[PDB]
Amino acid sequence: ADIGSEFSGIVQQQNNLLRAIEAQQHLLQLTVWGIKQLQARILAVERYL
Amino acid sequence: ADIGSEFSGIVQQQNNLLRAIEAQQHLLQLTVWGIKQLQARILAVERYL
Amino acid sequence: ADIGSEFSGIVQQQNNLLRAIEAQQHLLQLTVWGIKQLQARILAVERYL
Amino acid sequence: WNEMTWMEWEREIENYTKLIYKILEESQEQ
Amino acid sequence: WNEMTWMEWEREIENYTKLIYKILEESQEQ
Amino acid sequence: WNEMTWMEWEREIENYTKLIYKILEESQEQ
Repeated sequence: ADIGSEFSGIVQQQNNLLRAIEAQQHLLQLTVWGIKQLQARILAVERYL
Repeated sequence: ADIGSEFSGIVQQQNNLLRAIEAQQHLLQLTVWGIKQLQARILAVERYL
Repeated sequence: ADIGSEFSGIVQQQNNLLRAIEAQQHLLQLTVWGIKQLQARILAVERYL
Repeated sequence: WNEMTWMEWEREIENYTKLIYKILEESQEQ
Repeated sequence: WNEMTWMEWEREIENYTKLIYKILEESQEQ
Repeated sequence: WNEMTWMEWEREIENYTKLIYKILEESQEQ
């Protein structure tokens, strides 16, 4: 009824929030990869010099 | 009543969580910019050498 | 009862989502540190050259 | 070719950002 | 001057981090 | 030794990522 509708709106929104957190975690992981790549390259430079 | 108060506490908290996710996305975007900037600069170095 | 159980499931899930956001913020902070470190090092290189 | 792979990286970033914007768009209508 | 802009970048980081801490503070009292 | 500290950094990343995976695992069963 309307109480069921209220619960279902809330749970649907919880799933949305969870999905956003999950996609953001993939983004965070992509930034960590990119940082490690750059750190490795800066070292190779630093050692050449 | 108290059921309404319970729902309103929960929805208010959902809005907070959403707002945190939104600000964190801006932070993620700032880190992606910073990584791209550094990648471009490391390349210019790498090509000089 | 079952309404209480429904509320408790939802609040428990809100706490989970909050905890994920909190850990992700620490990750974001670690990436910002790493970017600043790399930016400082790339500058030292850039100035040597 | 890290170039082809940094291009991969960028496309992955772009895809996840597009998905997050989509989810955020659906979350405002709730 | 990327210096002025990396300074912008830092201030943006600082502002969004301050906002996130504020939101997290409000989310503990719920 | 930034080496020892980048190693610290990595371990911190690994620990927070492990915690986030754990929390996400608990959040699917809800």
